[PDB]
Amino acid sequence: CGAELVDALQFVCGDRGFYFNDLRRLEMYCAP
Amino acid sequence: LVDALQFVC
Amino acid sequence: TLCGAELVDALQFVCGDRGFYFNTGIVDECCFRSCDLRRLEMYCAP
Amino acid sequence: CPKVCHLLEGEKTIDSVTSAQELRGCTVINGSLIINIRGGNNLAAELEANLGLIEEISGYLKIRRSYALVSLSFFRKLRLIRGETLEIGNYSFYALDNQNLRQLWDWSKHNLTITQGKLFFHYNPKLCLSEIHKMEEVSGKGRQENDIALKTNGDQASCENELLKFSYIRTSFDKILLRWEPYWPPDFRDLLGFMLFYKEAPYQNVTEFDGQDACGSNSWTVVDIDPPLRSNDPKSQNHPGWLMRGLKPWTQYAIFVKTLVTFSDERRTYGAKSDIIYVQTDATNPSVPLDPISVSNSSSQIILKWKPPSDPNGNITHYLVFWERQAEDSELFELDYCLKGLKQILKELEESSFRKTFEDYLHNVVFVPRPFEKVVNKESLVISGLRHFTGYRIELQACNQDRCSVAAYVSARTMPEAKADDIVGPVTHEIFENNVVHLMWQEPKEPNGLIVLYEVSYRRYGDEELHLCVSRKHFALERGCRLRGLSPGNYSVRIRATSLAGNGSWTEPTYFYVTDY
Amino acid sequence: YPGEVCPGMDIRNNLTRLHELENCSVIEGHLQILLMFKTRPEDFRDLSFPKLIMITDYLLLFRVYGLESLKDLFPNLTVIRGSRLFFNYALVIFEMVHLKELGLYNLMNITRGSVRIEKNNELCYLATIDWSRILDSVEDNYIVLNKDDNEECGDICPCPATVINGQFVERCWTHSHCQKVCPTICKSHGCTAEGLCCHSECLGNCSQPDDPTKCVACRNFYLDGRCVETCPPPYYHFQDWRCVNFSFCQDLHHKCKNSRRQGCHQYVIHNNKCIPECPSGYTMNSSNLLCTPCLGPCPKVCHLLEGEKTIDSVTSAQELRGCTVINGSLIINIRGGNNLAAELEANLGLIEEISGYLKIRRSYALVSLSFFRKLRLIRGETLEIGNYSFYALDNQNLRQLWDWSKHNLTITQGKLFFHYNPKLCLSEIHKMEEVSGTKGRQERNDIALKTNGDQASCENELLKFSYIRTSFDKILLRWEPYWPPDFRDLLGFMLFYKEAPYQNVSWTVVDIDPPLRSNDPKSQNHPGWLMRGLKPWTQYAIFVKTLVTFSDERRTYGAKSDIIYVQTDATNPSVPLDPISVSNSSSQIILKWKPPSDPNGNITHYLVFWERQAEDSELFELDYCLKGLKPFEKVVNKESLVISGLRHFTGYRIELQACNQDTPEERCSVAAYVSARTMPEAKADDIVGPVTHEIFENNVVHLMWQEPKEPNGLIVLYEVSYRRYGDEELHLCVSRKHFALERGCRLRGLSPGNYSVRIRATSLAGNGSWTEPTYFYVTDY
Repeated sequence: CGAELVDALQFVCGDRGFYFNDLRRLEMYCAP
Repeated sequence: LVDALQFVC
Repeated sequence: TLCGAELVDALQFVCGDRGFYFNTGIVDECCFRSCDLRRLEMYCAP
Repeated sequence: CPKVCHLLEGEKTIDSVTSAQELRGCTVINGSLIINIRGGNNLAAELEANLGLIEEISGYLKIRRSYALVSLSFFRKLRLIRGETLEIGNYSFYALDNQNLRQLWDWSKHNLTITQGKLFFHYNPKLCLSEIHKMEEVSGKGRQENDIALKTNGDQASCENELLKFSYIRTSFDKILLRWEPYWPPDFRDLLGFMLFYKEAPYQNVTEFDGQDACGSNSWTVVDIDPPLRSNDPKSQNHPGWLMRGLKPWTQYAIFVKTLVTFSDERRTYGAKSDIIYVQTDATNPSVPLDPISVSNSSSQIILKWKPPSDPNGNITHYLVFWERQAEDSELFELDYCLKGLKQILKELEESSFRKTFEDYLHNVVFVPRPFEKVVNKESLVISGLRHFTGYRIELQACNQDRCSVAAYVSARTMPEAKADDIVGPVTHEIFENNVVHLMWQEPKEPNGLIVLYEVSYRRYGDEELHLCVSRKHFALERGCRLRGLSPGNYSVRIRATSLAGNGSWTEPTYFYVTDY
Repeated sequence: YPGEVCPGMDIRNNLTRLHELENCSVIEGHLQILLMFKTRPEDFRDLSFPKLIMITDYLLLFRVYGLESLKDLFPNLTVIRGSRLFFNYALVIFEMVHLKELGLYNLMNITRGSVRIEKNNELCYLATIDWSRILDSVEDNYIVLNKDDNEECGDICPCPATVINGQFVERCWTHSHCQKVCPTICKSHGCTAEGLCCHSECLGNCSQPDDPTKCVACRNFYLDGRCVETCPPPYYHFQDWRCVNFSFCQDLHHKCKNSRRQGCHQYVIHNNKCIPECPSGYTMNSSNLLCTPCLGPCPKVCHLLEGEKTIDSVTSAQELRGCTVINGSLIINIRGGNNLAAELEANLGLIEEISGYLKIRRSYALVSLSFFRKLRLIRGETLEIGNYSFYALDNQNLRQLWDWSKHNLTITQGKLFFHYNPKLCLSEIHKMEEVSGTKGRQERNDIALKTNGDQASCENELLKFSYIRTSFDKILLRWEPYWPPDFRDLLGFMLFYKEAPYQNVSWTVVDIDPPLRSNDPKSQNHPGWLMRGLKPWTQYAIFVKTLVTFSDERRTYGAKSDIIYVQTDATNPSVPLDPISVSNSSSQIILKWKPPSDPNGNITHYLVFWERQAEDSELFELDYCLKGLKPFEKVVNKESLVISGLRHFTGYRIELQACNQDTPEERCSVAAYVSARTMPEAKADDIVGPVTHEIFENNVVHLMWQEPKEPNGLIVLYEVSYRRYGDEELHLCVSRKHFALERGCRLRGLSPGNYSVRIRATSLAGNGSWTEPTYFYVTDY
């Protein structure tokens, strides 16, 4: 959570784990 | 059931 | 077929810059059952 | 297992788990059944555990006022009802007021035949019409007159639904990513959200209602998901989904998604559910090996036993073991032991309906028209090639792919050989004129661990026997042992060796004389 | 009000039409500003209407792009009267895309209606508004789906803070303006800048205090720059806010009478009012335009177009105000749970007949149909599909239809329909059947016998508990036998019990079989029940309830009993909690505990005992010079005790009890024992006097010193220190056994010369004082 959120977003977001400028809540939260 | 029998009686 | 914010968005798209008319309703015609662009135009001002 | 067990009067009511206990083991019931389960905990599981083995029933079956029942699956083995007694109107199967019955029997697989009596389902507010129609299919035209109040059976239930298809399934050792195609009712505002259910299911015999009670004890895990951000065309919108977390590796899971909508009299819609999908998480590192035990069946062979990690995280194969030597930590080659001293949902539905109502009203108003070993499938291993007394260390470690576990340690030491301590030959001695006698004995080159001292014993002719300690340092320094100040007379001397493990054999007696002055 | 009165406006598309409000000071109607899509903030930046102070009906904003706040559009808006509402709302802010804060920093009163601010995705400064100082009924508001509910609105408040729902937070409209709170004395009529109350006839802001001609918004009625509670005789009330002369009302009537192109009202005079129509029972005159009583019955018939009207809000109800006969059909379809019973009574109270049918569908909030205060006859000239004149499809909270004891309602034609009414008891429906005169025909869907009233207690008869018996863990109950008119209809009783810490009460349902039948009812056996596992001296709430078959032929309703509070019998309490004792002094100790975890009744007192304990026997026999060896009291209402008059450094034992009763056969808890040692005293172990010595010829010196009379527990050993003249110092340990054996200490092998010796004592607590120096000599050989 909050950093394991980062790990999970590395999982989910595929190969584009860019960060900080639910499933989908992280989806338009990570994609370049 | 000793108290139960007391209640019965 | 057109309900909620979609209804007003479609109305703005169709009327464009003609505006909306000034003076059973629209949702019984375009949300409760389907409506064509023929009906959607009547709500735009001349 | 009783097969012809009877009941008093041919009828019996069941209220709690205690009443149903009378039929435990009775494969065939020679008496009519009435079920009246209303409350409790783990009622479905208990009820199955007590009556699940029933196969045939003599008499007629009734279900009344069964608030607590959600499925009739606890008649797991029920196959036949003869229906001799029937009912008023000659009925065999009978159900009323089951305010929570949902399933009846899982009719995709289960089979049930009744010889006498028709079917009777009324006032079941949550029983879909598919289940009763399936009842009619295989209940046997020749027996039913249908006697179904089509307005009362499942009037609160969704009789017709669509099927959500998953469009993207991706797995980790502990989490699962699910995406499914979007479903939009004709009025998209009716979709309140999605409901996702999941449970660990090592077997594919999982239904939607197994192990469920009206009071609770649900076997599934409930997750609520908000509806997607609706956008024009599939080119712009994204599939709704969820990120399962907190799972266990190498574990099969049963998942299915259900759609939550607001009931409306106009434009009636019910939603969709997804078929049960079985997804297995990936395999990870296999915990840690359990309980190593070591004993040696020979001075050079040691036998090790252990146990597979409690959490295998995958079928376990290719066990890995190392051995290493553990020499003495010094301080023993210098110790002199001869010295002294040393040794409510309705509110939500209403409130959504209120938002929709105000929006519709506003729209209507405004818009106007115009070394190592590899162990395989054994929990034991015997080692070899170790010294007679040297201790060794073994770290065994469980593995999975050839991805393997952490580690585990265990120590051992082999039993010695007394021959390694034994001395050979007599004591070679020299005699000097100053009453000094020097004694030699064979040094064990390879003792059991280490020789700590030598026991030298000599006795004068006709007198007692004296003893002396010769440490390893003393043996290295004096090169043997010199007896000084001995009384005049004849002596016989024997020498024994002492090691870490024990003692060797005594040397042969040696005779010497001490001069008298 | 220094400005013109405008007749209420709709403004769409272009902002050019916004200029018709330029001179306006009161809007006599609604103000709608909506559907401006091409607008930008550069257009609204220089647009202001400071002269508007009052809106009579309501204000609606809907999709006006490019508007960021209203703090410039309506700087001085004060009162929204709310005579006519927009779906029971007097201020609607809906889907304003670019709005940031409201900014109506002069708004003081919304006299009627609620507020709805919804779907404003960039709107903040909402939680910083105390709506209780504007609307009297804030429970009917609807402020959702905004930026406040999504992210963390940055409400940087600039402003008397206020407490709402137990939270103290600041109040502000914008970042530069905040709410104008007024003293509680200045209630509902505003206050000056400095807090002085205004006149009771003024509303909102005012110029000078206590002045009837120096306020902006004017309570009650306004006339010639003054507020009047009632208009003077020459004038008549108009639009519930202003007084107009006869010329005004007559001119309005004449203007309306010349044409009917769109539709207006033939404004008419009544008892000091200028109303649109003559009320029921009156007819219009010819010349002076005054309502006069009729020569006979004059109902106010309200003809509904389309043949039927759905009532879902206060606006729909207001459309029927004053009508006595409805020439159509009414559907009551109120959603949202807002409890509009008051407005429904106000507007639909005078309805007397309904020509068609009456239908109540999905009325979640509705409690009872009593708001039809004068509904006397549902004629049923137009029936709902299925030949129904009364219809009830889904009423979650309907618990009553009318008060049939003093209400009379007849139905000329049609049947009745009742379905899915969980809280509507069947007895009420059957009474409606009897009263309405439907007997003679039949209702095919009269009642869904199990979907009506199955969430409400429909029992009517009363039953009495025969007797009650109490015990420390068990309670026995018996009650009178209930007997329905048909014996076979009985299905037993249900008993409920729950913990009752209060007297104004989750329940555990207990099913009981029907009582045993007997040939003689006088010989019938009374049913009863017994209970187990009850906490002692604890109160619970009990009752019983029957169950009978809902045979429509007899429609028996069962019975119910009362609710009673019964307390269990007290028993022995548990052990006292945290028993500790600390010797606060050498002769004082303090005992502290807490009440037992299970009082098992009212705690009365505590029993405390203490006594002296002898010291260990091993202390009198072990050698320590070797290496490696060394009356009662009852406490009431207190959880601490102090005991004085003790001996220092003496082992003591303290016993503490907890008793829940004193007089009737004392009932105390288990025995708790604690042992402690008091603090010592320094002077206890001190030695007195010097050391007496003797000298022998063999260089042996005997030393004798006084043992302490009252040591701290016991003296264990002594330390002897001696030093030769000009030499170092030597120490020696003398045990108690050695001291008793040698009657002191003997030094042997001392070197010749002069010596000085001092001796110190050692006790169980510490070391005492040293002895006086003693000199002795050792002979030289």
